[PDB]
Amino acid sequence: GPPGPPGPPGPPGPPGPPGPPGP
Amino acid sequence: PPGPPGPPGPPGPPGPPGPPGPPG
Amino acid sequence: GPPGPPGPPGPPGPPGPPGPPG
Repeated sequence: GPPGPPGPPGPPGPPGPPGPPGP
Repeated sequence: PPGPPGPPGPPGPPGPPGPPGPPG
Repeated sequence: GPPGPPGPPGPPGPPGPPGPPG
C-alpha cells in the first residue's frame, strides 16, 4: 500500500507582540 | 490501499505587532 | 500503506494588542 495523504494544516500561530507606545 | 492521512502540520508563526497605543 | 506526511504550517496568528499610551 502507498502512503496516505498529507495531514491538514496545523493550527494558527499565536498573537503577535504588543505594538509600540503611542505619541 | 493507502495508509491513513499524516498528522496536522506545525503551528503557524506569531502574528504581526499590534498598532501603536494612544497618544499620552 | 504507511501514514502520510505532516500537513503544512498553520496560518500566522492575529496581530498583537495595541502598545501602551505614549
